[PDB]
Amino acid sequence: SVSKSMKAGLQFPVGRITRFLKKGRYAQRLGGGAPVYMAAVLEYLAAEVLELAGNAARDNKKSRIIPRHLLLAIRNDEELGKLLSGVTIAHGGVLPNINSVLLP
Amino acid sequence: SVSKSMKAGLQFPVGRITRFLKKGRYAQRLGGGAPVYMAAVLEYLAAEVLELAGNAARDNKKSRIIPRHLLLAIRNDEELGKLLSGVTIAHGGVLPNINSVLLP
Amino acid sequence: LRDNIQGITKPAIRRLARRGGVKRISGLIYEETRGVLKIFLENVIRDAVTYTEHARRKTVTAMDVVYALKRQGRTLYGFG
Amino acid sequence: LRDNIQGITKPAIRRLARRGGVKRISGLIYEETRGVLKIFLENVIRDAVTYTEHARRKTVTAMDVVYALKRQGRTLYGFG
Amino acid sequence: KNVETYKIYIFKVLKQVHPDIGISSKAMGIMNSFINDIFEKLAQESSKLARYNKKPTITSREIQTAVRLVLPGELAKHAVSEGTKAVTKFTSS
Amino acid sequence: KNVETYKIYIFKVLKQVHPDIGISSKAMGIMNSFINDIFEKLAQESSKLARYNKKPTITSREIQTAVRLVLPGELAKHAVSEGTKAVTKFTSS
Amino acid sequence: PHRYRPGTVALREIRKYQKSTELLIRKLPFQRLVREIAQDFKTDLRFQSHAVLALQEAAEAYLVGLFEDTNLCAIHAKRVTIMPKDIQLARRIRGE
Amino acid sequence: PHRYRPGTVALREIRKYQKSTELLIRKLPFQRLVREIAQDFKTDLRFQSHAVLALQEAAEAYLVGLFEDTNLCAIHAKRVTIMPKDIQLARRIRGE
DNA sequence: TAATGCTTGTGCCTTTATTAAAGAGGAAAGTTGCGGTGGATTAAAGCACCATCGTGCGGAGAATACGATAAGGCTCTTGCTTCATTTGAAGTTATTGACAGTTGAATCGAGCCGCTCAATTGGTCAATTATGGAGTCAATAAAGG
DNA sequence: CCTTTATTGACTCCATAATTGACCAATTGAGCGGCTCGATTCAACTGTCAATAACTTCAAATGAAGCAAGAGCCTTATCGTATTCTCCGCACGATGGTGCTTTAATCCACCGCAACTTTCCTCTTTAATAAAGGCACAAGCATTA
Repeated sequence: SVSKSMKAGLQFPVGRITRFLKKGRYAQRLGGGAPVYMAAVLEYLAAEVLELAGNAARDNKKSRIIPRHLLLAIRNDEELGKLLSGVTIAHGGVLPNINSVLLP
Repeated sequence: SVSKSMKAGLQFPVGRITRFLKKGRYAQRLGGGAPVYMAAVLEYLAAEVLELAGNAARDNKKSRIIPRHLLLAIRNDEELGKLLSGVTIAHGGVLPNINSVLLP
Repeated sequence: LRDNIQGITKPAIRRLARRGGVKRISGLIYEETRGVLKIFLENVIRDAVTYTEHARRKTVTAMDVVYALKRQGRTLYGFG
Repeated sequence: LRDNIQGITKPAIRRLARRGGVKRISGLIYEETRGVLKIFLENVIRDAVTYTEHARRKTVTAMDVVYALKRQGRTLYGFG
Repeated sequence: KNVETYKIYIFKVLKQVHPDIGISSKAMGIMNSFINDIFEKLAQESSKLARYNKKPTITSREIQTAVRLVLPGELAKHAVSEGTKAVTKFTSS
Repeated sequence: KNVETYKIYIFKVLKQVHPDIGISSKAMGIMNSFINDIFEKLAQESSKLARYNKKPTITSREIQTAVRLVLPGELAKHAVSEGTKAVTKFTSS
Repeated sequence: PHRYRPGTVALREIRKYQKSTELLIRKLPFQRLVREIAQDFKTDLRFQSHAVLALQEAAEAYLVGLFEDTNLCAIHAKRVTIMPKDIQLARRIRGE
Repeated sequence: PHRYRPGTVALREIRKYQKSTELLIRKLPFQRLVREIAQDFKTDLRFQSHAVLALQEAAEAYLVGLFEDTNLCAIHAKRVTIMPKDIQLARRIRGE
């Protein structure tokens, strides 16, 4: 028995995502490669966000990712900020910015 | 054979709305009164919008409702304007408003 | 419960403005900011309570608040 | 096709501003208004074309434009 | 292919409200699109409500809660009153 | 009752990207919520695409079009490239 | 000769164009613009005429709403002349 | 005596509170406010603690974003002091 | 510039608690086989979108005279900031009790599924009436005196 | 206020096209029966939320005093506006051509269903080290001279 994630070369649960897609009743039938495609996309997005968050944590001289680092990674990236513009991160704070007029 | 719409005292197609609800696969099963509630709500909303639009048409000395009258009815009502705030009416124009600063 | 809107003190509003990048604050802001805040809560809590009323429950859960926020384009992570 | 953005003439932008309640218009508005407009179209047409590409069609229908607009919170009645 | 619209029923409703006022074809299409959009909104909200509570069926209660969530204020109150009236009339018959 | 979360797989992904960096519980919950939200967005867009084209099944093409609609720009390009690679790897085996 | 003061014919045009429901952009230049923009996403695209009409109406509605917001921003700064900075502020607050 | 000129400690507070991630509103007064507001929708309601925490974080995020928009509006009118009209304009452009 | 208060950044001890590691089980994923329903292929009608041509006329482009609006400078006066003192209310800890959410079972109600069919609704064609095009007049308002 | 002039709305006559009415079929809603599931009620367990009390000490309230920022006023110069002439390409009408969209038949292929296995992922328990708390401390900055 070779798991579908190992067959597709992924770390994400292709089988669990298949179960979630079937349970959600998004369509009458589900294609063979739709869960594989979804798992690949989710894995890529998680990898991107975690790469940016780990870089932010390293820049702060910390070895652990906290919600602040996730928010910094999200807000400092153009495309992730576009994707998650209307999203509030708990315990994330805000991006440090002060208008030029307010400076002395 | 007594039609379900007549049984519920409605003008809207309870049966067609039942078929639309079943075709959309919004849930595995559909209750008996859910299409009736659907038809009643849709009928009430249509009646409200048509009342306001007909009043607008009468105020303009017209005997026919055009998209302009629909837009006037929608934008002159608080509840309908809130419900359809992010909606564009084709051939509807805008509500006539000029800021008091611009007047002489 | 009454007058609890005054529990949102002037220093709290000033701190929220500082986190928002505000340098100087007018005197009448603290009143306006209160009313605005109240409106926001009334838009969310209502929806939340609606969910609580549908599940035949008497206790408002974090799921109800999260769904009520998502209904208004204010998705909130960390409480899911 | 080139330079077609210049086909959105200054009188057309002026009429659109008049419908918006604008009494006086700066000289450089007509340029900015063009660029803004372009961005808007690029956000819609793209999405529309995407739908046209999924249905394996080569002709963009009014349904594609309506769906692309609804995807962005710009629901449009009258073409459904 | 026969295209299915509400243009019949809406007209009926109009003749109940304004007997002497007609409606144009463009306004007819706009009203049909409005009815379709509201139907889709309420149905999707009912589906979300059923999914959140692990319920397989959509009842009139799901529709009522969806109406409360979607329609604002007095609109929601009057719509709930109309739907309850219709369901009571349908059941009593 | 056992609760389904991605907290396992996300951690694996982290150990593939930053082997020496851990993640907190709050950050893990935020990441899990992010994955769930993106999953729901993509699945709903795929359902809408299938319904618009009168197609009863969701294939990898529907998922690809949903990814193009939902993710912006280079994010969508790279996600499509990874999904196509994964589907090819899955089919070839 | 009879000369109207500045801002009078402007107010008359505001009243005239807020009452009409017609399209304000010429159809053929807008059609050419839409085809130009779409040619960068997929070559050899055909456009159904109602698709271009829907695009034009959506774009005109967007621009009219943006100009209402721009006028509000201009009046905020104690002005009557809308400026590019007003459009920029309106689009920034709108989330664009 | 040593006194800072006005706007210096304000800038320091801006830098300090933009770096922290803590909640800025006191928890108990906000809990009382939420209970007060909910008592008008359904009497005898119980609140799970995490529900009130989620409400507080959402409200604080909303107010911080609103204050950013208000600061932009204040800068637009050649000012540094935010005024109620700035909040009103920001909420108007935002669609509220 | 420069001396000096001053707040914030930096280095180290402590602990702790928040995350890393491990186990039993049980819930869920992989496998196998069948068969039917859905996707892919091909051909054809017809229709619908692109390109052409003509024209003629209303709208766009450019120049002109100009007034009035935006921008800069000045002044002032009041409204908001910074700081110090007093207090009073939020925060934390430990405890109680009772309400309400969750899980488990029976069961009676209710909605899915098949098939018939007939009653309602949509495509197609004729038509009249509300509305537009155009001309003319009466009321309204703006601009100079 | 007055008087002249430009603009717009009402009023009517004629065209016109656009909505209303009527008919044939088509297709789908209503009915009826059988059956399995689900949601309603009941009950117990159990999680946790509201309330209590106490103490503390840190943040909120209030006032003084100071200063600098917003607002009003004045001046200017330049730049958007109203008007006119001219020009030019948009739009409407008619027509050809073709390609591409929809429909229907056909075949194959692939995915749902059902049951068995087996394995991996999730509560529960234990550990350990990254980081906050606290103390000491250096330094970049602001402030007045």
